[PDB]
Amino acid sequence: XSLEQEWAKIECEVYGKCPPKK
Repeated sequence: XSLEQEWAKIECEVYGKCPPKK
């Protein structure tokens, strides 16, 4: 892994940062 994966999951837990997904 979990390189990106536990932090991907932080951005997508919307504060409006991941390429848009929830």
